[PDB]
Amino acid sequence: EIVLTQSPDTLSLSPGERATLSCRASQSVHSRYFAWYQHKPGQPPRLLIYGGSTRATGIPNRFSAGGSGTQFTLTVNRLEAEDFAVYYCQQYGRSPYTFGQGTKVEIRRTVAAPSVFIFPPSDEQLKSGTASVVCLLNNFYPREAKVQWKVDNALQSGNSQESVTEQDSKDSTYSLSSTLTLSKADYEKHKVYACEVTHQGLSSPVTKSFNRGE
Amino acid sequence: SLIRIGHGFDVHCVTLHCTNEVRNCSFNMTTELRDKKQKVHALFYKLDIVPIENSKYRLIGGDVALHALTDAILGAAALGKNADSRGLLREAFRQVQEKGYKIGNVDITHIDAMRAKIAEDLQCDIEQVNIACEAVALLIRQ
Amino acid sequence: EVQLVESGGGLIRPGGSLRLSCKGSGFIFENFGFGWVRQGPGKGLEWVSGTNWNGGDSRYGDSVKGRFTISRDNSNNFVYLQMNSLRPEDTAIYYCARGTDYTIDDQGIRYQGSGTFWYFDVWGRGTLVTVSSASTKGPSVFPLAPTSGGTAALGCLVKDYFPEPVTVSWNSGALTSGVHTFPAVLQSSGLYSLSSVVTVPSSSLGTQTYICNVNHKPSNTKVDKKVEP
Ligand SMILES: *[C@@H]1O[C@H](CO)[C@@H](O[C@@H]2O[C@H](CO)[C@@H](O[C@@H]3O[C@H](CO[C@H]4O[C@H](CO[C@H]5O[C@H](CO)[C@@H](O)[C@H](O)[C@@H]5O)[C@@H](O)[C@H](O[C@H]5O[C@H](CO)[C@@H](O)[C@H](O)[C@@H]5O)[C@@H]4O)[C@@H](O)[C@H](O[C@H]4O[C@H](CO)[C@@H](O)[C@H](O)[C@@H]4O)[C@@H]3O)[C@H](O)[C@H]2NC(C)=O)[C@H](O)[C@H]1NC(C)=O
Ligand SMILES: *[C@@H]1O[C@H](CO)[C@@H](O[C@@H]2O[C@H](CO)[C@@H](O)[C@H](O)[C@H]2NC(C)=O)[C@H](O)[C@H]1NC(C)=O
Repeated sequence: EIVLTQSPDTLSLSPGERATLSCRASQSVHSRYFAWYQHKPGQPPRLLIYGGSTRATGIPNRFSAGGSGTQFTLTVNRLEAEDFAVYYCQQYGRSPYTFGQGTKVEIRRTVAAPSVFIFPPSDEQLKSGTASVVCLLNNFYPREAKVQWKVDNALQSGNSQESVTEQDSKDSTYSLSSTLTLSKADYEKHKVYACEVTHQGLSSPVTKSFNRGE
Repeated sequence: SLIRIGHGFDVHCVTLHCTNEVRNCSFNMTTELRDKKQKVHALFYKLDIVPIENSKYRLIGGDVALHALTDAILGAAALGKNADSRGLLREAFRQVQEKGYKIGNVDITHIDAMRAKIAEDLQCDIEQVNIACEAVALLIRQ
Repeated sequence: EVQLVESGGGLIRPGGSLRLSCKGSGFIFENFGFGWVRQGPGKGLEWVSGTNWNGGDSRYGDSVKGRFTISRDNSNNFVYLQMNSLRPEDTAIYYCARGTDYTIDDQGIRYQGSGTFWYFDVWGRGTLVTVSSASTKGPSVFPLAPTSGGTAALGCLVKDYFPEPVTVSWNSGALTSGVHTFPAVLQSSGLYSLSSVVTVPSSSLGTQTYICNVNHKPSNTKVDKKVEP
């Protein structure tokens, strides 16, 4: 089974620039048995390239691809606004045919540190017998951000859940949530709850915390 | 009669997929520049197709010289299984013999092998005999 | 002109079966191969299957061999996917996609009109298939009660609903400025949870009331909850 490993996993570029993609193949494809697709959120994928670089129907000459052996690249000479989306490579040299994992091309903006907030379990949810703590990371860039939960400053794990929003349609930023879920019995037994945020835009990590009941 | 004449002319696939009493069968066909094969369609009575192993069939005489030339001979005496042309010749020669006309001359348009294959069915003469075929057979009275 | 319409979606339990249909129009259907591609939650495209013009050659991704069967009906211009022994990990959006209208044999000969499934130039809008054993339930909505940058933040936590999707509006839907609705998260229980948030002036909190409108069609549910400090 052919395994496809793409790189980079995503690209931060700006209109007018050239983008260079990368897809590594495990075993040897015959250069002309490679395809590339484009996919925006909320729309069906559209074929861009087959036959290595034979242009698919409707695809402008601005797109070009190539490569051979175990590495293949795609190059977009000058990105436009409609071109920010996710791109996948595809090999059809040997069954099972397989896709790469995709590389996302996103809108570049200035660096923006996160705005950090912590929300305790509400009294309602506790009364119902569950305890959820929510940490909000608002309007930050770049995407990479580490969120760690701490209980009495002890690091937790396996009992938290993250989630990033789609890139903002107005300011091209992201927002992210981290959700700590705890039982009620344990919640009343402990004091300190903390959300730790590490991010490119901060000079050092910022910690928001509260003590239960205050 | 003392002498008869006969004229002959006859013209004579790989994979045929057959569907839907007539046959709507579709198959690859070759045209253009030695590579690109446009897949065409046709039709075919079940008698005209042979089975072989989905459902894919193929075309079932075999030799075309005797096709035509047999239509020549038999076109002479006023007369008009499949897997042997040779037999159907000895058949035609049976009718004509049974009417009295000894074959006169026969023209043909591994040659020595083929003639001797005919002379075996006709018992004629080597010095009498010599994809598409047009062939002629002359009948003489004996 | 060219379009592909899928049908047959819905909720099925593990071990169940389901039948998908894809209708093609605007081209000579009989000449083309077809294939199916899916996208699981948070995954990329994964090649599932493909078949040629008459369904005589059908093959499958290693991860789906055995459980999935592809078929086609050239008489009524339909292609099908019969999916048996469905499992939760197969939960994904499934796209029908048109293949090529030619192929090439080991001799290098090109066959126009005998399409196959090397790549896909036409893709359906997609039909959702969700494979889970969880029972349809309406959400429990808990308020997320409140400052950084000079403002407060609030939201509703829509938790333990099933299946996706939900839709959220604020004050009927007139309040869009500053609303972030997060992607749903699958909890350990196999039920979904998400938060919806919106940024507002800290001063305007006391004056005006905030209610979040939660919609969950699978159970034809609609839930509002007012947020009090
Ligand atoms: C127009 O012309 C075209 C000419 O192609 C013609 O279309 C072809 O039609 C034929 C018959 O309908 C199609 O042939 C089918 O091929 C099926 C594909 O099977 C593949 O997978 C097999 C298993 O793979 C194992 O091994 C590989 C080894 O590398 C491994 O990686 C895998 O992981 C896996 O372990 C593989 O063995 C097989 O190889 C066959 O094909 C090559 C092709 O040259 C041949 O040379 C080999 O000798 C070998 O036969 C192939 O790669 C195949 O499954 C199927 O065979 C039968 O399968 C079951 C078995 O019981 C039967 O019941 C069934 O009925 C099938 O007969 C079948 O033979 C061919 O694919 C079409 N062309 C193309 C490009 O796909 C059109 O019909 C013509 N007519 C019109 C109107 O267009
Ligand atoms: C005999 O075969 C031809 C093709 O081999 C059939 O033509 C198809 O007809 C349907 C009409 O519903 C069209 O949708 C297809 O596009 C046609 N195929 C082609 C390649 O043009 C024909 O239908 C068959 N005979 C009958 C009576 O239907």
